[PDB]
Amino acid sequence: GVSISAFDGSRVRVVLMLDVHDGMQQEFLDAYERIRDRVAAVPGHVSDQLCQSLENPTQWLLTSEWESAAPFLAWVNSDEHLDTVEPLATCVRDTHSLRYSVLRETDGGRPAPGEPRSAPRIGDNVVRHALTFTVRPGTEAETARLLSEYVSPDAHVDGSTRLLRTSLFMSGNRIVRAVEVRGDLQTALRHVARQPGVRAVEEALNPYLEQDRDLGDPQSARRFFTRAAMPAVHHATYPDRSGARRERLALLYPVRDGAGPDLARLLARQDAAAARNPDGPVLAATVFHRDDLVVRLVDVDGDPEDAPAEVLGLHGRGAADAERLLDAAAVGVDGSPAEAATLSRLLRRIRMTPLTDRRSA
Amino acid sequence: GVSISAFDGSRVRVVLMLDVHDGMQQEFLDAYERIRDRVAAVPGHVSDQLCQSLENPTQWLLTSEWESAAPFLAWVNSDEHLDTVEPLATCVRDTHSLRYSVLRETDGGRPAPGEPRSAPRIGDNVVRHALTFTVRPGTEAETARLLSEYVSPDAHVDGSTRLLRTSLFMSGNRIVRAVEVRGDLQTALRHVARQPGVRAVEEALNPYLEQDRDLGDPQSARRFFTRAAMPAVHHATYPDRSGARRERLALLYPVRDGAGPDLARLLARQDAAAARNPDGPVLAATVFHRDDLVVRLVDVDGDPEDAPAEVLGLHGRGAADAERLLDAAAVGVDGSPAEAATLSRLLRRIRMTPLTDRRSAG
Repeated sequence: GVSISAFDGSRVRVVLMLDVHDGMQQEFLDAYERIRDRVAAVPGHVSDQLCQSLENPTQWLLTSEWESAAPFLAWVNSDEHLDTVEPLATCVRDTHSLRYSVLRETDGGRPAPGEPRSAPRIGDNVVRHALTFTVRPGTEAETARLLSEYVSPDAHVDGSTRLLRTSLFMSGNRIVRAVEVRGDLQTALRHVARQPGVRAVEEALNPYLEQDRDLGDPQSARRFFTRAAMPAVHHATYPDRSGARRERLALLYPVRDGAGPDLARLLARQDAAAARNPDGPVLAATVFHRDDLVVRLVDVDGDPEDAPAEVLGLHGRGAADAERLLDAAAVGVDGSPAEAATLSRLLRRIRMTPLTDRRSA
Repeated sequence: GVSISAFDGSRVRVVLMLDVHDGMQQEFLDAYERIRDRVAAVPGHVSDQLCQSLENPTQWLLTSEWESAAPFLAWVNSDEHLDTVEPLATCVRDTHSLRYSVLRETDGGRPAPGEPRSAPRIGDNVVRHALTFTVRPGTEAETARLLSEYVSPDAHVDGSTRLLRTSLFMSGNRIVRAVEVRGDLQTALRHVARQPGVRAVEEALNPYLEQDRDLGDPQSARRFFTRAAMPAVHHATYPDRSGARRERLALLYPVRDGAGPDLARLLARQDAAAARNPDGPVLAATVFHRDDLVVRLVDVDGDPEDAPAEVLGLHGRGAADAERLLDAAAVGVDGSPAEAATLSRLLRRIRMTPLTDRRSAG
């Protein structure tokens, strides 16, 4: 079962809902008219439509079409996007961007020629997201304690939204946070960030962050989160097992420069190949990706080290296909990639240090 | 100062967020493949896109382009909309529809050739919506008491949505309920409906409703509100007037059976043209229109009966442009239009009986 895939090749429809400040509708349109060109020239943009609500003049929609998820995902979290859309900050109060894959189309009163005949991804109401950031050389142990010992927020956001799990990891000065949320991601994260237990930990970390932010200014906050976002590009669920040990691991891949998007595509293909013909202790696998940052979050039955290739997603030809995309000798792993002892040592070095795994209903 | 206008003739982009039941995605796609034609064969329907979320398999998008607002409103509010989408409640847990008028388009890497050069509507993050329904002849006075003395609900829904004003009115056996909401109308109405105070009054209404409602069935209720819906097709804000008296009135226009769409577009042009060369005691006017039911909700500085033409939106030639459109005979209004004595007596006859006007802390 693959429930999330950003590699199916489907065309992408993005719904960006904007909330304009009371009375600044003329300034918003003026500011869009100045930045439209830059947005349209983004590699992968096909079409756009700026619309105002017939029910509320503060409600605006920017719907866009992209060739595939990859061009959009590369620009949405880009610093070029942030600089392109910064003169809307005077006139825009909030934004909500939903992203979808096109399955069916009707044009000319008739299904469109080229309409996909793809099948729906089956699944439950869960959204997965990852955050990654760096802390100052010399602050690693302090940051690890802070995040391992925070007061968990109330998972209850609403009838619609609930936090289901938050898993934190560390490798060197890099922290990765992954969450499972029922319902809307933005609503959940905003409820979580307003809780005293979490806002305290955030105020204690700011002094350690390699990039400095002011949770005070929504603009320094949005830029950190745009720069920290690690979208889930693949989720595959596997048949359950009857083992007495269960373990969640985070695997940070030593990627060569420019190879991150390609490692993520290899890892996604491998994970979907395992789902079609299951073999191994993996119970679920999520690929999180931002540039040359590739993380695989794996739930495993039994000892992960009894089955390195299947946990690493480098079963069969993957290990060979990954040698070209990975710098294993930068983390000290020499040896032919398919060999059993090489994959066992790669699992040990790329496994992130678990900090806290908090499960909520 | 016109904040809502459904008659600017712009085309409509509709986003319909669907939340599918967990695991029922294949059945949902198959349910849609067996209803897609009907949607295409709607007049005014131009294009459509069915999309599944990259972040959640149970989140889906139906986005469509419509010729203008009129054909869309005619359809979403219709009974055959509800019947066309009937066999999907088995795989759909919830929907949320948002309607926008398109203002700028980019096709190619180019600003679209036929893109609107229209300027934006200016306003203050308020949604306005009305509902109309009728009670069985003999239940009018019993209904008025209930609707006037019910217990108001928490105007607070969440930190982004709040109920601002609820105003109820009766005329004959017709009730009109208008609301002003900050933020999201669907969330606001669902919060209010779930409140104890208003469920109690709603249960004690159903023995009087000419129309059958079983809010016990989520469908029978959706039916009722779809049928009762009276959308705000126009809203204008006028400069504030010093004034020690401020009054809110609902004008229920007597329309010639044939058509009242044109009466709404007339009261709308006149409201928008008074919104530009404001000269009278009106501070704001919202036009509500379902079919031949036309209601103007007016905020007046001072005595409404001292400037009845401007309160009726029949200043200048409107009253004569409306003569053909109105049945002032059936209400007891004989006279020359464009004339005070008749306009004054029309205001007195079409003005609905105010039952309650609950202004919220917001």
